[PDB]
Formats: sequence, structure tokens, C-alpha cells
Amino acid sequence: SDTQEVNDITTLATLHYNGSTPADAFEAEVTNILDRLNNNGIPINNKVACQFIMRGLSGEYKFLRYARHCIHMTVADLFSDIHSMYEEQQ
Amino acid sequence: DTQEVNDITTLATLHYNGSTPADAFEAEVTNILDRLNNNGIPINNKVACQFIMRGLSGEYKFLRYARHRCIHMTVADLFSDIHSMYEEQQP
Repeated sequence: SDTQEVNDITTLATLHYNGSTPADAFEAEVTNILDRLNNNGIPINNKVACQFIMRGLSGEYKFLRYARHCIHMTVADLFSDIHSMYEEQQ
Repeated sequence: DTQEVNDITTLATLHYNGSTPADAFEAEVTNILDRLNNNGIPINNKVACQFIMRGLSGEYKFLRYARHRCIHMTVADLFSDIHSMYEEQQP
């Protein structure tokens, strides 16, 4: 709590996702972290946030990284794709 | 175009135990904090100090023990202590 920023940044920098947990829940936790960082004066823009998320994608989700080498893609757009892929894996 | 991600990753994974010059450590940490700021991500004194302290090992861990909740310590103050310790370690 004293170290909220450091912990949130660390989490953002070490994200891993390959569809082993629900896409919704992953999305919710990443949104929460991005929102809290912003509220604590550390602005993570769409590009930087997308890069942190993309770099943690493994399994089939790595192909989303390969596909979006996408100028002006939003977190929302990336999360849409992730959810789509997750739904297809069920 | 991944400069911010790289710089934040560096900041989050710092390591210093006196095996390299304190000056060089300080220079690289300053460089990263400056470049982040220039790329619209200012990192305040507290957060910067926490990242540096967390990376201290060997005898430098004792600086973290002494200062973990040292309210309103500056990066400059922390760097001073690290440099002092380094100078004392030199033969």
C-alpha cells in the first residue's frame, strides 16, 4: 500500500496470459492496475499498456502479438481480441 | 518504440551489490528516470527510491533496512549513501 506503485508496475511488467484463466478476470485485473497507476500519478498510455500486455501473451495468444507489431490500437481493442480468442478456445 | 516498457522493466529489476562502480549505477538509474520523464511517465522520489532500495543486495541491503520507511528521503540522498558505502568498500 506504501508500495502500491512499485507492486503495480512490477505486475504490469511481468504479466503472463495463455488462456488458462478467464479472459474477463485477466482483463479486470489489468484494468484495475492501469487505473490505480493513473490514480497514483503514473500514466500508462494505450501503447505502453498494450506492449506490456502483448509481451506476456503465450500459447495461441502470442499470435495476437505477432499481428499487432497496429498504430493507435487501444487496450480495449486488444482485450476484445483476447476475449474473442478465449471464447473460441472453449 | 518500446523505450518506456524497457525503461520501466529496468527500473523494476534493478540490482546493485557493489560489484560495479556506484557512479555507473547512479548514472544509469538517473538516465532511466530522466528518459521516462521525457516520455511522459514521471516517477516521483518515493517510488524511485523504493525501486532502488529493492534492488540493493550484499551489504547494500542494510541501507534498505535503515531507510525502507525513511519519509522524504530523496534519490540524491540515497545515491549519496550508496556512494559512501562503495567508497568504504574499496581497498
